[PDB]
Amino acid sequence: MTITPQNLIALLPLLIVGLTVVVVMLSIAWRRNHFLNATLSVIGLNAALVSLWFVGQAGAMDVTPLMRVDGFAMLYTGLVLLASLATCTFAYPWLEGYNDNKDEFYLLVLIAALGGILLANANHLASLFLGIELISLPLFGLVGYAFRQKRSLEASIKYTILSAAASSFLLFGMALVYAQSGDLSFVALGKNLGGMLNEPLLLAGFGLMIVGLGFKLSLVPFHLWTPDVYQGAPAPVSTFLATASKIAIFGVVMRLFLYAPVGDSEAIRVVLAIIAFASIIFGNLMALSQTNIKRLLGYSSISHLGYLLVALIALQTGEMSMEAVGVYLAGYLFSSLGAFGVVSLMSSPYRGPDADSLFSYRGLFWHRPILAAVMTVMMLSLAGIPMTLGFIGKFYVLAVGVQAHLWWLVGAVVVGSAIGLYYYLRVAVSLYLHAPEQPSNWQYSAGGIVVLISALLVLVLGVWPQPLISIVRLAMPLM
Amino acid sequence: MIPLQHGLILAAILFVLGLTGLVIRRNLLFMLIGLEIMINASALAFVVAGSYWGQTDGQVMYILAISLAAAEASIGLALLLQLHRRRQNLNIDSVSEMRG
Amino acid sequence: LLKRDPLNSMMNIPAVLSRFAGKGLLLSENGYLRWYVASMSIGAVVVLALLMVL
Amino acid sequence: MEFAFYICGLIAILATLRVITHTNPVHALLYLIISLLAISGVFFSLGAYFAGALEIIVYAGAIMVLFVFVVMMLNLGGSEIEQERQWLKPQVWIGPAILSAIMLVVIVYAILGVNDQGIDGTPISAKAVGITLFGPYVLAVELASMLLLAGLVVAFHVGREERAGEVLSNRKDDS
Amino acid sequence: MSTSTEVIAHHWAFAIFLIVAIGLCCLMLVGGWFLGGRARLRLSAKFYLVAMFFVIFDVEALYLFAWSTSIRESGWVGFVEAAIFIFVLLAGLVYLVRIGALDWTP
Repeated sequence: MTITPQNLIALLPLLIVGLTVVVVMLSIAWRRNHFLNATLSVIGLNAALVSLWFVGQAGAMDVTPLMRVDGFAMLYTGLVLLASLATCTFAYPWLEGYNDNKDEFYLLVLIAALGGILLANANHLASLFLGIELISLPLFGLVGYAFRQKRSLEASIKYTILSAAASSFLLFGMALVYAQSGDLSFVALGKNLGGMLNEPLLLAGFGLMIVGLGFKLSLVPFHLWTPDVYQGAPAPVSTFLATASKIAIFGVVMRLFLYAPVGDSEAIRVVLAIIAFASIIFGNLMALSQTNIKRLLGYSSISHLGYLLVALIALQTGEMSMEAVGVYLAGYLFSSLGAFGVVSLMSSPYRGPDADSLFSYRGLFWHRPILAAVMTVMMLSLAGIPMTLGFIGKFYVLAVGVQAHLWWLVGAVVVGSAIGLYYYLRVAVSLYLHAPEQPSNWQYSAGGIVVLISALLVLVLGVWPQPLISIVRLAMPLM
Repeated sequence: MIPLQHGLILAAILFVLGLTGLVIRRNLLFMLIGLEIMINASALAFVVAGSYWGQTDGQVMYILAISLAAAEASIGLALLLQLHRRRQNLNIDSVSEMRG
Repeated sequence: LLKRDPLNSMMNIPAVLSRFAGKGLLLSENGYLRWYVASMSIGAVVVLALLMVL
Repeated sequence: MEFAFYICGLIAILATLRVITHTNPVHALLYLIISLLAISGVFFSLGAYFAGALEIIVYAGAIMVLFVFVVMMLNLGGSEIEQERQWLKPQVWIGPAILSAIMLVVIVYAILGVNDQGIDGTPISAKAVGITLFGPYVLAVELASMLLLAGLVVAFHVGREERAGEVLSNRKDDS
Repeated sequence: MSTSTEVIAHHWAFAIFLIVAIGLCCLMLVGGWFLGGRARLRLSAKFYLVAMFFVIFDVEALYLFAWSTSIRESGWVGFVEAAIFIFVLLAGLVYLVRIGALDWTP
């Protein structure tokens, strides 16, 4: 299928992020300026957001067999751009005290944002594979950006090896499902079958795809990469791989499971039920004895992705699961954004590789009280506690689980949340205690007001969640 | 002439042997070698699947697979020589400072 | 006999079981990449076996 | 031409088996080179001429070149691991091979039972791959170009020396 | 194919050419061996950099390998996408020139 120049308006965030990639590249080549490159990157992301509004002026299109653009793609695309904007604003004070080159960070953030936009727009197996690799490889750059430090190099090694293994597993799985069904589009993955939906070859290929995707979504037992990668990587990198990567990969996973008729199978659903059950229980139990905030947030990402998966199980029955996942993903995005923003602001600047990159959350209120208030607001939001948007997402996933009679999974969600709030408000209280022992830059203030708007947004959308539901239900994809 | 089952069995055998070499071997260079074996097996499976249906999408997926193989093999080798320049050993069980 | 609370203890054994399960599950996070790939292979085997049985 | 496919597959399996269980890595890379050559012969036997051409042009012509570059560059001979011979012991070799053999058994159980029209002739020319690759796959080639650009940028950022000279010692943490 | 009685002759000629070139080289080495009578450090990262440039630009070249066959079957839209492909390729290339990764300077 050729590309009509009516379809050119639908590609606009993708093309603007690519154009700002090449403009940032030529600006690095010409001048090697830090502030100018960061300004060009954030200007490109903001132009991508306003061009996403211009996409919203147009309709929902199917450009190529690779790409379909609609409200689903629009919403998670905008989430990807705003997460990348937050990553850049958190990373500029971190990169201010960096010795080596400090603009390939922005180039890789832009490229991984472009891959996330592709994953949101992905309506094909090739587009899914290319998007997850376009998320993975700039993440290899971002995690191992401080390669002089021991822990960042270790995290980069672990992430690279395990993600290469997952990419090969997913590639073999899509090879098997392409050998079974002679098409690579999502909608044609089970059209030839029809009581004979449980073909062993298609089921094995989708199981290998489940392995390769549940690595990225930190689903058990492909979850052991998570705390090491969260701890070793820089804090803005941890922010980006917590919000944007998991949001884009879960969005393309849901579009795959919605468009393909293999989601009606009673074996894939049961396997994902077991995976979500064990993921919620294991992540919530494994964050219990944690004193490092980044490892604890990695296990929290495991548990929240288990909540996402139990929301995904009732996709074919409740008809509200996509809305619930949109609301929960917005809440999780803003909560992790605020928490990792406080982490990045306290861990800024880099201060060399020999220094210890420990957050030391105890006693945070007594020198920077606003960051402590934002962090305890995020800990309330991530725990499924009201006046916060995380409780709205928790209510939505509980309604989704109880609507399709997922009683084991609903009990798992309840038990895991009761386990989780222990360490959640343990951290939220410990940041108000007394520490034994222990700033004015305008972009540090920019990161502070970014996490301040994040806290205001989660509080307002916890006490008044109707606009988020209205803009999520308006972004209804093709059914 | 040739069944699809034999080619897919060959690809599965290569992928399994690549996974075996990825797990049983401490040397990170050998782990990257096993990773390239697994990527080659997946690309071979895609090529066999494309040639069975008479479509060229399998070769397109092969091209994407070898592009990823090239880029992330460069990634792994750059990280390997960084590991060699810092800790002076390519052992992968020695770099285990980050534990649960 | 009730100077220590028995029913509080019998309602606290969920917390004891949770802490024991956490302590036993952090043994998997040994920090070794080889064990991570081995667990990846184990999970792939488990997923394939569960899909073939069902 | 099915006999050539069978011979190429058998020697590819044998070559990668010797890759997995070899001591020094230069002969392992040589066996992997001949394994990629056999995989290219398999590609030619199935009518995928462009796939085998790209296999020896790039996979056996650029990737193994990079591996041999690194091996001869940092002067690794497999030392301080080849004196252990840990992979020639039952307690290390039995377990993961059993796990991977279980994976192989279940996945080839999944392979069997599928209907099979069989591999036919009519080889897929590179012209059709060019039509499809620049037809419905415009975004594929542009975003793969950006993927290769990202990989180039990362490995330049990580794998640059920042020192001087074409001979450097293995100093701890580069002073 | 093995039934068109001319391309099968070309296939036989190609295979015999390969096996007899290999046999000629083997017999030349055999004649060299039989007849005559008897009687730490590390290189750099710039070699890795140039080899990585080779492989990355080689895949970005194989894309043009595939494009050059269907250069007239595809229309001007194919020319536009190949033009922006070559433009971002040259942008990365001039990035490598201007940063200094592409120079030796002994």
